[PDB]
Amino acid sequence: SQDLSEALKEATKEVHIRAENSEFMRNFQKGQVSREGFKLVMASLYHIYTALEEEIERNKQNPVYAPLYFPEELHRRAALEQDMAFWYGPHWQEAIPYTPATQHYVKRLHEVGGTHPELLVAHAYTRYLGDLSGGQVLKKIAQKAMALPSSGEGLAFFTFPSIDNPTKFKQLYRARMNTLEMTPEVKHRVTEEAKTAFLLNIELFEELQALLPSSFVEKMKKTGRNIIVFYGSQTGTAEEFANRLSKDAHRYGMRGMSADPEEYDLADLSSLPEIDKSLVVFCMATYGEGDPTDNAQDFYDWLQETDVDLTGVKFAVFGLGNKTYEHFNAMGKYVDQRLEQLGAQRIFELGLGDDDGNLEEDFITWREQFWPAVCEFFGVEASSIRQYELVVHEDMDVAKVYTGEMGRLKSYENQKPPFDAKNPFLAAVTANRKLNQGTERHLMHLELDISDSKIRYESGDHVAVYPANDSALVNQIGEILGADLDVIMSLNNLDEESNKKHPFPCPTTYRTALTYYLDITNPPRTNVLYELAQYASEPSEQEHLHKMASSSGEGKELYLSWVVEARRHILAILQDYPSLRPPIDHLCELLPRLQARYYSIASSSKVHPNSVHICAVAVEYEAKSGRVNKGVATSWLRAKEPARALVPMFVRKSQFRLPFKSTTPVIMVGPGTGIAPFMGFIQERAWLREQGKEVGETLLYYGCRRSDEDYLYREELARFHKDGALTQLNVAFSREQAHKVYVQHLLKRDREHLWKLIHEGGAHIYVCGDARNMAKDVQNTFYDIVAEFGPMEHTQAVDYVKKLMTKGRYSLDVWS
Ligand SMILES: Cc1cc2nc3c(=O)[nH]c(=O)nc-3n(C[C@H](O)[C@H](O)[C@H](O)COP(=O)(O)OP(=O)(O)OC[C@H]3O[C@@H](n4cnc5c(N)ncnc54)[C@H](O)[C@@H]3O)c2cc1C
Ligand code: HEM
Ligand SMILES: Cc1cc2nc3c(=O)[nH]c(=O)nc-3n(C[C@H](O)[C@H](O)[C@H](O)COP(=O)(O)O)c2cc1C
Repeated sequence: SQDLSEALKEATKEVHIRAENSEFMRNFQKGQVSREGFKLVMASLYHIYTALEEEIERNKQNPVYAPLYFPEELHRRAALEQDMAFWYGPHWQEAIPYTPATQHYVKRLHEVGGTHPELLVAHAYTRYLGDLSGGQVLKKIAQKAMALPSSGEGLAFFTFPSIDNPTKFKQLYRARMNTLEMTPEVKHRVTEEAKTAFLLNIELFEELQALLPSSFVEKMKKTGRNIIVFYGSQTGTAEEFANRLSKDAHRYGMRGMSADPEEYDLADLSSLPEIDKSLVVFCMATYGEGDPTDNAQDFYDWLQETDVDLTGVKFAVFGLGNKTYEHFNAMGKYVDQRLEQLGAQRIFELGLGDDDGNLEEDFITWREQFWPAVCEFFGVEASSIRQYELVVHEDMDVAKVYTGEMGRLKSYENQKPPFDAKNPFLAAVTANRKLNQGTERHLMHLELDISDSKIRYESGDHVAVYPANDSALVNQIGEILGADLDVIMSLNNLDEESNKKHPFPCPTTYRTALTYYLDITNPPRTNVLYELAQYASEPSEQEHLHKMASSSGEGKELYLSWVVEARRHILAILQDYPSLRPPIDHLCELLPRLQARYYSIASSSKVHPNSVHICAVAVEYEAKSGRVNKGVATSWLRAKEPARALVPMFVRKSQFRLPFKSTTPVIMVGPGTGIAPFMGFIQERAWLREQGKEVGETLLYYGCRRSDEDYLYREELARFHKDGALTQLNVAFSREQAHKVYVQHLLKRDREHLWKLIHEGGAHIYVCGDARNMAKDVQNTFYDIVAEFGPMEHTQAVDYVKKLMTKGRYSLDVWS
């Protein structure tokens, strides 16, 4: 094609199929990889990436490669050195081999980097994009094939800690490649060089291959079990979840085991009701086009054409899936509905794990709410189960106690670089002023001083902040609970084979854990209610806490209506249920951890290198329980005054980026707080105009209610517009007349100019904000613009916009 990304993909179409169909790669996909061949390919990759990044640094400022210089995100030589130290011992330097094909690849890399840098892209692509695609799965295979530690040792080459979203980063990289200005003959040479790189990898793989040459029901009956957890897994994730679920069966009064439905025939499940209250749980991963895992095939087919009655069987299903597949969790949903229709009764709602989001936390949530449901559906053991042991340190020096820090002891005081999620930097609150002009809601512009923190950031990157719950809430909880909050204590995990030895940094006081470590504002989960049920003296409240710990009957309805809809925090529950008198150590054991909150950076580092600007709306509402609830992070930051008030924060890289060429036009859409990152963009753009660089058009599409209410940055945006930095300033006011006006209408208004920019000027579209379904609205608006002004059918216009998305030109930064 015309654009470099599409042209390279079309050129490598065939050699990619040939590469992934190489004998070694096919054996890798099936999981049949050996440690020796893996060491061989890893050493070869060490040599190859060393040569490649050597030439990259040699040409990191040559215009034929400069847009592709992402050392902090893509480079692999350090991770490959770590993996060589792992796989080849401490003296890996002299032990790793250097195969002839590896030498040929390195020689071609050096030839390119030395006398033909315009072709270097073709190699980088061939490697780096490839590492961001299949590489995410291969690791999950190796972790099981070679059995490596879960810490990722030996697989650091497959880990990109600075790439939060690999798909969006591949979009950005495609955009940077399309930035490369080149003659068509140079483009053809580049495609041929990408073919050459693929062929080098293919023959490397070829050479490396040349250097290699009973009834389960009656068994539970004969072993005394009542819980069995079948798993349908291919890369071990469902195995992990099923084994972790079986381990906790012995820790609730029952006992359970895992099971592979590839060695049993599940027709035996017909004779399962003959066990004194038993449960059958499935952890089913889905693959292909909604097809089951291989081991579950015999299961799946058996589910198809059968109707053997299994009345009395109690079951529960959890599905491992991924939202980006248009067959989401087909296997889990199928097993769930088929088991229901066959005559079994369900105990807990089917879980739908999302690999696109967070599968581990999803499974943790599902299990946390799952166990109390089974408990209160089968009866009770007086809730006689614990997880942490309390140890009170009545005499202890203060330099040994955690006072609120997140990483190492006293890390908040001896602040030493680097700073990240585990060691946040305590930024100084420079400014904290009100952006909102009215009185409906509070919107604030904070400035964090990170002067000597050595922290870098770009416009569009995010800043996360560790807040602290309101101290009045902590004091009230301590009073009503009748417990001393200044008691230095610790909670030690008695499950030895777990690195997680504490529910939060210990030793520390109950007050510190309630202020900085525990979320005491979000609605309580089912598990904490079922565990507090044993501390309710009145039966009219103990039975209420018991019923609110199940998925069936009036229980789930009452839980959703009284705790979820009303949004009652733990203090409100202790108030409305005066019988609850639990110990504070158990409450600390049960309460979830206080999470950090992210915000879009509202400043360009090119004009504010030692400060990070945040634009945030304060969360504060009247809950249906009468009580007024305050957002943790927003109120916490609002309380920060320049009279030194520190904020523990860190910076997470995002793929939201301005175009590399200053001449490229931008179309930013951000109603409300979604203006935050663009406030940075414009600044940088303005700065680029001050440096004498030719800057293209810059269009902003902001949206608010009334011009006198919540017009954010009105004066700054006006100054930007009159200085010429901001080309157009189109604001939609949703409450300034009869019919409301949104930014989609303003886009539809400027359809002709927008199309001319997109088609003739190669513009970049940006969308940001927490506005409801705003994404699809702007998306359909651009669909219609492209369909009309580019003589296109609707289908080809939607494909045009999705292509823009692929080329890294239609970017999103939405939240909720
Ligand atoms: C990448 C990313 C970027 C972000 N950028 C920004 C930004 O630039 N500016 C900004 O302000 N926020 C931004 N956010 C959101 C931010 O992280 C927080 O979610 C938000 O600021 C609230 O934080 P909080 O701790 O004060 O509220 P929390 O203590 O976390 O409570 C929030 C909960 O309160 C509930 N709630 C809120 N209002 C009501 C209501 N009327 N009635 C009933 N329930 C209600 C909701 O269920 C909500 O989930 C971003 C989030 C992400 C993931
Ligand atoms: C295990 C074998 C392999 C598998 C399963 C595999 C799988 C994939 C998949 C699924 C994609 C699409 C990702 C996307 O565009 O969203 C992809 C693209 C790609 N793969 Fe492969 N791949 C394999 C081998 C290789 C090898 C050996 C290389 C080169 C060293 C490579 C280079 C690429 C590149 C560069 C892309 C990006 C193409 C583009 O979008 O322009 N792949 N691969
Ligand atoms: C080839 C392949 C196909 C997949 N297809 C789907 C799918 O169709 N629907 C879905 O929800 N998830 C799909 N996934 C996501 C997996 O279900 C998800 O990664 C799951 O956690 C894997 O479980 P396991 O590692 O235990 O085998 C697919 C994954 C792969 C590698």
